Amino acid sequence: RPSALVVPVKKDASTLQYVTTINQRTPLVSENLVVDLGGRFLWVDCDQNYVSSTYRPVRCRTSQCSLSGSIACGDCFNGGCNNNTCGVFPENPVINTATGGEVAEDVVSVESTDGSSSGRVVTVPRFIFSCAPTSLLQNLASGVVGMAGLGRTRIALPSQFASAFSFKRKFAMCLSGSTSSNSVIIFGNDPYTFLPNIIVSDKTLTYTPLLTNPVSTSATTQGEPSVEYFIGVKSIKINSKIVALNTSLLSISSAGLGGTKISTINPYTVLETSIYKAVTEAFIKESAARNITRVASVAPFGACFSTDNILSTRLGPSVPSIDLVLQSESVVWTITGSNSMVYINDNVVCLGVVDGGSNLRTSIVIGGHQLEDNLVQFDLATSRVGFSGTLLGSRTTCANFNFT
Amino acid sequence: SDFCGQWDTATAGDFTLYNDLWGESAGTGSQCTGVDSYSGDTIAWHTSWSWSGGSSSVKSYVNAALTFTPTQLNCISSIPTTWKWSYSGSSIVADVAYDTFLAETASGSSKYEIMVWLAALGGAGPISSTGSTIATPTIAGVNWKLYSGPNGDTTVYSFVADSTTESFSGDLNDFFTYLVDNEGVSDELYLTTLEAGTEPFTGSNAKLTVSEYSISIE
Repeated sequence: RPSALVVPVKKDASTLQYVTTINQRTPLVSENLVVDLGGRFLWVDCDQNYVSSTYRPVRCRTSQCSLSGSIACGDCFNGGCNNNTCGVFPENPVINTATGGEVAEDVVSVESTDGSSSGRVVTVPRFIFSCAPTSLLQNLASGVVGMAGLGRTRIALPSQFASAFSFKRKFAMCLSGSTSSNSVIIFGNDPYTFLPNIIVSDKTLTYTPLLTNPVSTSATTQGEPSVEYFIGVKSIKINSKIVALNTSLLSISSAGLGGTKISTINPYTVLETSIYKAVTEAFIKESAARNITRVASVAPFGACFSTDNILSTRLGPSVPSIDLVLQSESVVWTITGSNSMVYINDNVVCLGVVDGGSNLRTSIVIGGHQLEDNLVQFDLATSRVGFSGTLLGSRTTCANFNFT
Repeated sequence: SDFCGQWDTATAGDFTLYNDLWGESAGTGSQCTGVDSYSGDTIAWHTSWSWSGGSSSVKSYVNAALTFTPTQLNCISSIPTTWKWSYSGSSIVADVAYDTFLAETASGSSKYEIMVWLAALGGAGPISSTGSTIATPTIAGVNWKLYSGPNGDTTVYSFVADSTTESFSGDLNDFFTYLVDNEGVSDELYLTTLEAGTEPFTGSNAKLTVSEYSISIE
């Protein structure tokens, strides 16, 4: 019995998507998969190059078909139909699309962990996942065959492993900016150790409630909630000074508009025009206040700046920090420059927050770059999010796990 | 005889010398460290490196660290220190600092980090709330600039020299005593770590030659 599990992740350079690797099929093959933190399941391309002797269709009106979230039953191919075939709707969120999909079981194998190094390989003989057509791989990192869903369902990696191996329904995940080395996600229990000697545990992380959006943004089920991860930002501070925003937008409504969610599909943090204006203006305002000047706006970014008085620090460049103040005034997701800024070249630094129009379903969406080098723990059982802060502050990185 | 591994180490007298390339994943390049001379509470060494990429991200913290027992500030009479070094190489962005840590137990994770920067080269700078000095003290025969900032659940206090100090000598305890008297650090806290090292970001054909370094706890 393993206490936990560890998969590698790595940043694809073209797309800025986070890519992970599990083992699937008999004989085992290594599958690259795009990480979708919000996703509802593992779905893999099931074309003629999917050869396995341990694949099984999941039948409708079976225990495993209810678990999947399958609302319908049965299939009509073309030239006739099939009675009950456990159809679902695998989603590519990069291209806002959903094709139809058939639930199935096959062998999945990953590495176990004691939380400090790579353990012996362990296996889920009948791991439940979704087939999909090659077309749902549109605009996904080269080499990948599907998408790793980490959302809040029974059959998505974290709860399905949790269930398979009988450990706590939780996973930490530590994204990196490197296309170079391996980052990691760790399914199961704490404490996570990052070389040389940096221990991260539930005693160490900051905890905010994990909130449930009662209506789904995931807009493909009637009166079915979002399986995504939203947290409760009360205000934004830019170096001790509250930015003037509509605080009503921060709160999730009756219809499921507004609020803050975390995602791994968005490489930079999407800000609604109202919040975007205020955050950007104030960030510029304060940056000039320590003699950091504005330069041309490089794509895809709003604000960009000279590296002339930009001092290098351990925590990034010497720019004001953005503090997202959560449920209390003493609980804050701090964002230093390593998490806010993005080097274009030697001489220009841009702010890594993009504008997302108006009438977007969610007011704030925390993105990949702002997640990079933070240990972020999702506890589904007790409905909370714990976070480490910039791991650079302790002189480690998300790429310092002893992975093999 | 040197070492070039990410976690390669060396023990010499009172010290452990650390290559500690913790941010090598943030950039492209090389770093090699080695002992030149040691005896007891004194050491000599060098780290040659070239790093490019990640102009924001620290690639390593090559440091010599003293081996001692966690000790309360109110028991420390003096921490005598001598440091002489030289840096060759082009486009060097890096610092050279004493680096220490204060906990409330002789074991618990740290509450204060206190640094004394003998050099800030090519853009290097300390953690800061405002970006401005909180004091400009004169301590141990050097005019310093003091900054302060949050790091997780740790206040970081950094004393930076007004100009690059290739030769330094004095009582490092003074820096603690000053913080205890002027910034409300508890004299009861344990000193857990004492490290003198260099953190580079980017540069070419660099070499930090530490010609002598010596530190003690009395």
